[PDB]
Amino acid sequence: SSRVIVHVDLDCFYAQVEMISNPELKDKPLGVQQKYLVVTCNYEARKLGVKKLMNVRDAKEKCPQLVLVNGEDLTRYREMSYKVTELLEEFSPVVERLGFDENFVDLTEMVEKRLQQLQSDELSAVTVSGHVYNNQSINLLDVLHIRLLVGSQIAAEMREAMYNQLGLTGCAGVASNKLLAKLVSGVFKPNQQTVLLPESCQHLIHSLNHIKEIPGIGYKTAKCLEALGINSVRDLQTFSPKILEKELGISVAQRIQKLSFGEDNSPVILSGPPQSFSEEDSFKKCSSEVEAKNKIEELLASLLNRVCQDGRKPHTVRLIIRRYGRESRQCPIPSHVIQKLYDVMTPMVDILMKLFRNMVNVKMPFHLTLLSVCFCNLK
DNA sequence: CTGGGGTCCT
DNA sequence: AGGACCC
Ligand SMILES: Nc1ccn([C@H]2C[C@H](O)[C@@H](COP(=O)(O)NP(=O)(O)OP(=O)(O)O)O2)c(=O)n1
Ligand SMILES: [Mn+2]
Ligand SMILES: [Mn+2]
Repeated sequence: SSRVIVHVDLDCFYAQVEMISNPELKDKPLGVQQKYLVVTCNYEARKLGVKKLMNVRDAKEKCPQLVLVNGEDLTRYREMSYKVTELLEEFSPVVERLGFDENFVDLTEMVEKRLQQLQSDELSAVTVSGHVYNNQSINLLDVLHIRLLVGSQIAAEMREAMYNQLGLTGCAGVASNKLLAKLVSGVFKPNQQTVLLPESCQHLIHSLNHIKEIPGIGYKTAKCLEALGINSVRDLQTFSPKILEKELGISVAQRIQKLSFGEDNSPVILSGPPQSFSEEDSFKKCSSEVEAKNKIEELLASLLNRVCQDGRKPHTVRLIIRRYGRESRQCPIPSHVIQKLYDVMTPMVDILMKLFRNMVNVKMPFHLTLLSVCFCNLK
């Protein structure tokens, strides 16, 4: 049976968070910077040619009057992200997160209830909320069109509630599966919404100019396909199943070829509480071991506060480094430390330092470009 | 001048 | 422990 799925992506998420805190940034072009990367920027900046994930120098060069704010601490962004997720969970309990600013909600049950409440007179009165992709004509006698229109109404209610209770704006897309909702949400940006009626699905899927634009096909998979003369959605649709499996494996091939047709049987999973907490630090150089112990101390402090806040306990710790391509060592967290979660710091530092020395030899000079710590295996 | 996070699979 | 993917 056919579902109704909604996808929500927040507008310039980090930048919008910053503009809420410091309204003086509301009308100036704003970029959010982590080290040498303008990770996002408000739409004023995008008018002047700034783009997401530009270099700082490319951003200032394409817009010298750009105002930069540091986004290396994701605390406020994370808080807001979960405020949005909890808000959406009021509508339907089952909400799936995709990173910090995107959410999927399966509206099927809700839509059915709303239709059950309706009589025959108002069925003619049902109207779309927001955009209809490709200006496709609505057939009120088509039940799928009716249900998707109801989904557009619920989506507008969600966006409005996000603005009224969280001051956040974003785009939504309503479709029959997660792939099509996520693809259709970004058609009209920012702070708009689009519904995709079934007849336009193929159109939407062929509007893409390369397969990498499909969620599920990343850099590596895209490269492997590029090497096979596959450059369009149709090249992947029309490629031979057997050859594709032989090159990419069975599961990957079948799934991504199903995606090239706009098909997504995957359900909306409940994300719930985080499966892991982590902190990262990048830098130009780290070669003094006591420097590394200081960085790990710093990461550990914040991680400890966050773990304390959740009220859940991690049963595993990891340490990740990058050498001047990424490597990690993990180990379980001793039970008495877990219970104490007391100067839990010093034992944690000792453990993570033993892992560090397992990874890298202090006797030989070394050059590390990233130190990250992860508390996972939460219970 | 290539961040700082996350998920699940193998 | 690493690898693929997502933002
Ligand atoms: N590679 C990435 C992608 C996103 N992000 C963060 C910064 C973004 O503000 C936030 C949301 O990512 P995004 O939706 O891809 N772009 P953003 O929401 O900023 O603007 P829109 O174009 O979506 O309106 O995740 C990141 O830190 N590193
Ligand atoms: Mn966004
Ligand atoms: Mn996003």
